[PDB]
Amino acid sequence: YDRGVNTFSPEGRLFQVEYAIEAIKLGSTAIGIQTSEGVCLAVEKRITSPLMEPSSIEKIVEIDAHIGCAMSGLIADAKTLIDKARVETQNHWFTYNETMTVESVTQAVSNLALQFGEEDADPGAMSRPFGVALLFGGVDEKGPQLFHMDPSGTFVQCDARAIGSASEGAQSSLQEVYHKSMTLKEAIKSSLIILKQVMEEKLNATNIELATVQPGQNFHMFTKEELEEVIKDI
Amino acid sequence: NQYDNDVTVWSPQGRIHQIEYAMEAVKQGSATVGLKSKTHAVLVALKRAQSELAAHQKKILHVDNHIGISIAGLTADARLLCNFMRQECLDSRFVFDRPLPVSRLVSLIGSKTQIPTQRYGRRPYGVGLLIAGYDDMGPHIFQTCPSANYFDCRAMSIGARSQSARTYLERHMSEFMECNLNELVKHGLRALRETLPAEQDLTTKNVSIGIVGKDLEFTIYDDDDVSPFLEGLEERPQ
Amino acid sequence: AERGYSFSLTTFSPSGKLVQIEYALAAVAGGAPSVGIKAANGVVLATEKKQKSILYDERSVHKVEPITKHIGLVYSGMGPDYRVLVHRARKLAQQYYLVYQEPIPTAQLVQRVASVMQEYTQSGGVRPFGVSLLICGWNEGRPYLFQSDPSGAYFAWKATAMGKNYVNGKTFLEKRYNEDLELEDAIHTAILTLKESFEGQMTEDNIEVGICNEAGFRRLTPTEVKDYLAAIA
Amino acid sequence: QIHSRKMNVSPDVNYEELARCTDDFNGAQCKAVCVEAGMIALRRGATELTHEDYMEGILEVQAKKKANLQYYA
Amino acid sequence: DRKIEFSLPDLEGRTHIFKIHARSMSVERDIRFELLARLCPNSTGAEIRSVCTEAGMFAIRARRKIATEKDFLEAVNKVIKSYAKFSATPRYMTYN
Amino acid sequence: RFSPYVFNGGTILAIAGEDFAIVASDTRLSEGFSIHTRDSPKCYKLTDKTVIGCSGFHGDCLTLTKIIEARLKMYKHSNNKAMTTGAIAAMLSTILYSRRFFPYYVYNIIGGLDEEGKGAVYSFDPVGSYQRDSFKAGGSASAMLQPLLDNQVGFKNMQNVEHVPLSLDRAMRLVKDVFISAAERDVYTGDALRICIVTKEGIREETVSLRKD
Amino acid sequence: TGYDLSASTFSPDGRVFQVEYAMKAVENSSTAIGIRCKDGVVFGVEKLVLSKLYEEGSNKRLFNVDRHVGMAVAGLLADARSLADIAREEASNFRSNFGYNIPLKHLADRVAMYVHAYTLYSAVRPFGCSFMLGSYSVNDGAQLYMIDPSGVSYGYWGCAIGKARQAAKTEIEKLQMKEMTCRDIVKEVAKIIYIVHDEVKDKAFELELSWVGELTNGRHEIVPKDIREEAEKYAKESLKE
Amino acid sequence: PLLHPERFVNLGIEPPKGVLLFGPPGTGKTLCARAVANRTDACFIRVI
Amino acid sequence: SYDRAITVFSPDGHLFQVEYAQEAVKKGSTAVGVRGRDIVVLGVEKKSVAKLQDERTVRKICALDDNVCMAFAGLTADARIVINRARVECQSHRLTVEDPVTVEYITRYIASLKQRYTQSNGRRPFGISALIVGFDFDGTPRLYQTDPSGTYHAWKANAIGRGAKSVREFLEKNYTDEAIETDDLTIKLVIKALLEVVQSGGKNIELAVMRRDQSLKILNPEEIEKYVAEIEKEKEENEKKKQ
Ligand SMILES: Nc1ncnc2c1ncn2[C@@H]1O[C@H](COP(=O)(O)OP(=O)(O)OP(=O)(O)O)[C@@H](O)[C@H]1O
Ligand SMILES: [Mg+2]
Repeated sequence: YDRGVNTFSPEGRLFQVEYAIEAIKLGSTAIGIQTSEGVCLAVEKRITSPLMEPSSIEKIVEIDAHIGCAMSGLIADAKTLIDKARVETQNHWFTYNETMTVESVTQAVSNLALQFGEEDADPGAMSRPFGVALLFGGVDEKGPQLFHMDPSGTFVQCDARAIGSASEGAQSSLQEVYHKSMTLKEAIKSSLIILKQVMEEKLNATNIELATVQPGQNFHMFTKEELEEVIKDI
Repeated sequence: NQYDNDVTVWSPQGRIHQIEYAMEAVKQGSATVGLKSKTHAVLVALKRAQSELAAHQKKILHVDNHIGISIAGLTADARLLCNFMRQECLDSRFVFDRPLPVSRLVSLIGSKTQIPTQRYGRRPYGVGLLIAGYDDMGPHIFQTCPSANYFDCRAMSIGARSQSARTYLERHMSEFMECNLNELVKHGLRALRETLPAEQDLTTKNVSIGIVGKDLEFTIYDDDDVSPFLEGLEERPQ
Repeated sequence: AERGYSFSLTTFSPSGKLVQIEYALAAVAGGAPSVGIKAANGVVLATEKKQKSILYDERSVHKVEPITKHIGLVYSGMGPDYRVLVHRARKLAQQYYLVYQEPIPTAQLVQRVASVMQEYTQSGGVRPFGVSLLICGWNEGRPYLFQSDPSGAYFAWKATAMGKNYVNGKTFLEKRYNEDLELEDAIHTAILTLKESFEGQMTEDNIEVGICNEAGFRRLTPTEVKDYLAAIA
Repeated sequence: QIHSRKMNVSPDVNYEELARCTDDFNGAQCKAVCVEAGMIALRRGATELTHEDYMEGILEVQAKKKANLQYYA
Repeated sequence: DRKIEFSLPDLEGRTHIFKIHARSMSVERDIRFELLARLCPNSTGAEIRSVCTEAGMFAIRARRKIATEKDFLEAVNKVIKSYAKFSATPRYMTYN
Repeated sequence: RFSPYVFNGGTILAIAGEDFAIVASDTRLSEGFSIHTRDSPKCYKLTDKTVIGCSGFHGDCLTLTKIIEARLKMYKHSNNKAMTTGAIAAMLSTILYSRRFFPYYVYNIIGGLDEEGKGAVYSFDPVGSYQRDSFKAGGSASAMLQPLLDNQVGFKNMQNVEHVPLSLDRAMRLVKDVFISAAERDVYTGDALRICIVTKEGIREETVSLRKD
Repeated sequence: TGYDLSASTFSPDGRVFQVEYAMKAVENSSTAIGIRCKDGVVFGVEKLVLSKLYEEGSNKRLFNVDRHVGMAVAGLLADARSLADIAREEASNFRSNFGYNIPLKHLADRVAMYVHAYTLYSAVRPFGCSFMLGSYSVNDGAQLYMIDPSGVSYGYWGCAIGKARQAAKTEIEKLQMKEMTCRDIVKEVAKIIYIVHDEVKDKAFELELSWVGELTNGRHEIVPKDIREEAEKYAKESLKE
Repeated sequence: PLLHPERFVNLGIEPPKGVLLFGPPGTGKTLCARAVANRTDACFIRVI
Repeated sequence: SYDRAITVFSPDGHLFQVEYAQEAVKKGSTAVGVRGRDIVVLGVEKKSVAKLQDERTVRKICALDDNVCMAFAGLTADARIVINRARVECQSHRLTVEDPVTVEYITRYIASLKQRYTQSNGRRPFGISALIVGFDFDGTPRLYQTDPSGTYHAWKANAIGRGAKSVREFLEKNYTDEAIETDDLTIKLVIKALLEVVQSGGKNIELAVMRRDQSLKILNPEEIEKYVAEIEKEKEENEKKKQ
């Protein structure tokens, strides 16, 4: 029993896209909190052995010196998106000469989200939707903003989102602990408390990545040393 | 059940299933109303949020300085058809030095969404539009479907629980021609307030108004530009 | 309009067979009987002509075509697929003749015609050809008789049959073929081995014969065949 | 309107609208609607059918899978 | 008149179903049943019946008298990953 | 045989104050020795605080205006704001450079208020390079006008003088003079004169009369 | 079984089923009649109003395919507007290369031949759309052709398309028409429409009419408002009586 | 409707007869019926 | 041509083609890789020789570059197509950037070549997994492992292909810093790990070492039999801790 890649469900939405959403629930957990002080992105690495280097895993990547990102789902499919984001942000800097608004980058990445097409395209187009949800957090002229972008091309601004295999559980614990008046040090500590319940192994300095993006700084990933200091407090 | 896997197959009954379905993608979308006068056309859209910590997705997309649209369906498809219209109205400024008149714009959307309902393995665009424009024939509304039809309306509504609005709009279709600008938007809101559950109401964080007139290039109102229209609004009692 | 399919319809089965070629060989075995007999100074290609009323004009079509001044074909199987291969052969011969200014050798022509038929068992959205060609030719002092199959293979024979009852005819030929025949039997003996599979009365307009000696290939005029049909010549 | 008469319905109901709301329905499905409206008024705890019950019956007797991702408007 | 769909349970369901089947066997103090439900993708109720059996088995195979947190993560690995190679749910789910 | 350019004169000029940006050009559009028309401003308002001045081959002014005036809208839909002057200047450079092997033939003087709220002027060549300046003249009388601004606005080769900033009153009356003095000696300057003042309150346009000879 | 999934599949019967179905999508549309007289052609569409919300006389089914060639359609309306552009495009390439308004005998054979190319492959779907081309010239008289999904064109003196195809062909057979001036036909058309329409199966209707003949000097317009009213008054009177 | 048939006739309706259970294998279509099978306490006749 | 969609999403949220290509790896041969401090040893189990084949054409340890070698386990056919494109890449990079490739970078390109093949029309996934091994421009050792999905992690030690779940269970307990302190202890760690999943002794383990700034040496069969004698000698001098 086979159908196209572009079939509508009699229900009312695209078979593949409804499926690619399920591929997210297999992925790691990411939590992004938007503040007035900056954005923080926390994502658990989920190492599978003790023989793996807990460092060649990259689930937070710089897009530019003011737009972070966190991937959950099939991290292999992000490779194509991330590289389109960069070359987007750079081209916008090479023409208009000025940084790019965070919203515009996420829009330009979402235009690929629906782009598969078994035929009537190039011998190079995608065949299947991307298997990955993103958390672009950056700081531009509107202050900090954090966007969530799923494989449906629908992006939307959030004050605090969680994705992955603890989207249901974490999202409910963000609603109780979030409020407009935070600082960045309260958030990084708030998220790692939520991220410590929904992990499966103990929270080390080798089991998360933190990053922040602040008005008076760049995108700045916390190293293994600086992490020891905020897990001491918890 | 075998006539549902392509736009390419007809059904013994004389329909096409893949085109019927696509239109269910529209009834999943968020209610939206459009009515006109003889000097203004208005798009009132009920945005929606998928969480408590989250903003609402934009229903009204600015096209040109005399054309708005209100989507309802896959958003990825709505920005694929919006870039094509933005491109059609920059083709007209650049060649004829005039605004593209709306009737001839909706006829291009019609030629471009027709195509992939007749080629193999391509799909219809899963999005319905309401097109509020004003040119040298006064105001217009145009409803577009994924089937590729379209209509000139005097006041249309699409999306979810839109039928409740269509009746409100069909009882008051006589009064619309004589409204001032602020009186019209009241109708649109009162029609859009019949599409909600009975338990909640129109706030400033999930309503979007779009006005285009004879002397007023198409604008959009959000948050606290919407307050001068909810304030003054009748109470809807049950 | 269209693009065209891209995926081969000839596919391997669990056996290790290419079922499509196996079937296209069964079409071959429905076709009109054809015999071939290499002599020792000529080749004879004779064939049971098709007709089923008296309305057909038995001189408007030919099952024995000339490919070059020194080549010939008959076939066994689907008649439309034969006009396609006769026409790709005549062009192959003309590219060869345009580059070397020399008539294409008969070993060559069969080896290329075969590679066209091989292309249709591994191309997108086609079925194999439904014919077996029997290619005679006389170059370099010798005669030649080949036979290409819808598979694409080809085998040199000293005499063979194809089409309907080609197992009875290969046996009949196995005995009656003793090398060093004159060109004129291969005709006689050929016509005989059409008769071992033909029901009715043979006439000058009911079979078609073509010879192929040093002087070049030529279809035999109706008069000419009527004489060999003394069943004594 | 033929299968409602058996039961108590408010004067709220607007059959003109419901008919336009349904589509591709048979006499067997329209029949089922009224059945389902009354079943939603039985759960809610009232004794009258309002226009809102019929609206939820149509959603019920209309084939429709549990699509809880219908949040891409 | 009424068609009831039995879709695969969600996270919240799974957590519920682990309790319905495991409560009956002896388990160490602290089993995150909510973590065995994050750790299940789209699972049948009957996949979760099977998990609990095997958590019991490893406890029996090794001669201990109590299933631990490890025993589930291990038996949840065995019964889902391996056996998911030949599951119904993938294919049988479109006819649904 | 066929020559794809002709030189249609026109003189453009621009002064960047400290909260205001002048952009002023004659209107005479001439070809060869005839005077085609006497009015045809060389000044096109782009945003609310950005004027651009094209001068040179008038077939390319029209194209290069409609191209910028489009990639100006296009930008606004994707970013939901208007472009700054600092951006248009960069963008225009790429456009110009896009045709590096059959170039535009347009001298461009952009003048507007960048973000801080200060006068900014950008000067382009034909093939697309630009620096930021405090005043540039271009076009035909570019060699007439450039030394009277170096002196009055630049104070170059002077000593024992004030350096009090440039007054919105001393500018306009400065412009009106240098153009009356280029209309005597240059034959492509005359007829009228659009002065565009660009303050933070919009864009006014003042029309002055030159000699029609 | 599997003889309907493709336009490229004959059935054992002997007939392509995908074209059969297309033609049945026409039969489930409102009715359009054409009737050619001796100095013009008049068109008549039975456009249903499905709500009071659609603007009056808008989203027509009467195209201009060229400056002297009407096109009145029935069937799935999206594919209709697609043909109306292929036809405009042909009747422009013909004026370009041959320099004179295209003759309707030819414009028909070219638009049928384009519909036909869509019933051959599996990669496309046959059009769900029958339609009539009318035309007037002073060197050829009135001509009225009708195309269908198959890709067949046939000269006609009258015809109809749509859900009342049967009832309307009667009314035109019981009508002399090789002798009536244009002006007299329009009254007949209105009267025929009113008869063939059911208000017990549909709500109400708007009556669309088109000249193209000696009156207008070989152009094709829509009938002026005043003459349209006169044809509606004379049509209510023949239903009274 | 079998434990309290009075409340459906007082309202004036008639509850619906049949019920289709469908789902991927092993999701409690039978379990949910093994369930109603005993608690119902009314004649129960299942055919395979 | 042949624009079809080979890899589409399951309804369960997988990709069945990239999960089936995972099985074409498991039907491969074991290969391990441990990294020392001055030496990186990857061994492939089974030469596959039948006393008739050459040992020069059955090799499963090729060399992309000079500091970069790669062992694989899957379909020998596909692996040769990747390895080729990798060797091209390794020279295209010397042209445009003066330095030699680092070991991360030639991996990210092998992985990104395998990811594009599971999301393009017409193509089935590459059915190989890989250990990319090498030394950077700083003498640092590196060990990367890819798979059909087109993901890649570094490791300290690792095994792919057949019987790799067992060999990973032996390297958890045996990889310490009491081992791999010398060049002789790191080679003996690899051999001692393949001897757990080879059923014919040591005369069936081809084993290649790379040493700091020198090039890839494949250890001839004589040296490997010497090292297998030191292993078996050491399991009879563990009888001094059982008495
Ligand atoms: N929601 C649930 N709660 C508890 N157990 C469940 C649930 N769903 C399934 N199960 C378990 O699955 C087992 C089998 O389920 P059941 O046989 O009812 O599925 P089914 O829909 O009948 O499948 P089949 O089509 O194979 O008959 C039950 O014995 C039960 O333990
Ligand atoms: Mg069952």
